[PDB]
Amino acid sequence: ERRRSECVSEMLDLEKQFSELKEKLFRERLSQLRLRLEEVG
Amino acid sequence: EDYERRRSECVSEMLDLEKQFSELKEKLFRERLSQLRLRL
Amino acid sequence: ERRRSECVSEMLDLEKQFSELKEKLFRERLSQLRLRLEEVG
Amino acid sequence: EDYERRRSECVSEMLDLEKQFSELKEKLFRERLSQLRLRL
Amino acid sequence: ERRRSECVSEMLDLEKQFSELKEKLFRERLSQLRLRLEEVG
Amino acid sequence: EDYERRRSECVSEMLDLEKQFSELKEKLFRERLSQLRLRL
Ligand SMILES: [Cl-]
Ligand SMILES: [Cl-]
Ligand SMILES: [Cl-]
Repeated sequence: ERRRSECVSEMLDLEKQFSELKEKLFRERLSQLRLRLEEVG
Repeated sequence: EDYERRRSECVSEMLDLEKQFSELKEKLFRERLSQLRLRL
Repeated sequence: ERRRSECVSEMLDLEKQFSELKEKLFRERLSQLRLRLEEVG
Repeated sequence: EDYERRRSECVSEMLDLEKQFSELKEKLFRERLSQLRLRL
Repeated sequence: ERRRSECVSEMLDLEKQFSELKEKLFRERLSQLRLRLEEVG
Repeated sequence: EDYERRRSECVSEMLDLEKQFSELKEKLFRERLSQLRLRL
C-alpha cells in the first residue's frame, strides 16, 4: 500500500496543478473571445 | 458577431464543467489517498 | 516493474471512476439545458 | 431559445467525445497493465 | 523518491499517448462535421 | 446547415484548447520527473 499511496499522492499533487492550468487556459480563451466579440460589435 | 459569441458560449460552458470536474477528481484522489494511508 | 504495475493499476482504478463522474456531470448539464430550452419554448 | 439550444449542442458534442475518450484511455491503461504484469 | 519517479515516468508515458488519442479523436469528429456541413450545403 | 456549423465550431475550439493543454501537462510531468530524478 505504500508504493500505492506514494503514487496516488504524487498524482493528486500533479492533478491539482493540471486543474489550475486548464482553468486558466480556458479563462484566457474566454476573455479573448469576449474582447473580440466587443471589438466587432 | 454571432461567430465570436457562439464560440465564447461553448468555452464558457466547458470552463464551468471543467471547474466542477476538477473538484470531483481532487475529492476522489484525497479520498483514495486517505483510504490507502488508513488501510481502509 | 512491480512498482510500475501497482502505480498503473491504481491509476486505471481512479480513471475508471473519473470517467464515470465526468460523463454523469456532462449528462446532468445536458438534461438541465434541454429542460431550460423547453421551458422557454 | 437559441441560447439554451447552442449550449446544449456544445455539451452533447463534448459528452459524446468524452464517452469515446474514456474508452480509449481505459483500453490503453489495461493494455499497459497487462504488458507490465507479463514483462512484454 | 524512486517509487515516485517511476510512477511519474509511467504516467507521463501514458499521458503522452492519451494526448495523441484525444487530439486524433477530436480531429476526426471535426473532419466529419465539416464534411456533413458541406454535404448539406 | 447552421446545425453542423455550430457543432464544428465547438469541436474546433475544444480541439485547439486540448492541444495546448496537452503541451502544458507534458511540460509539468517532465519538470516534476526531472526534479525527482535530481532531488530538487
Ligand atoms: Cl447557467
Ligand atoms: Cl451525430
Ligand atoms: Cl482564433
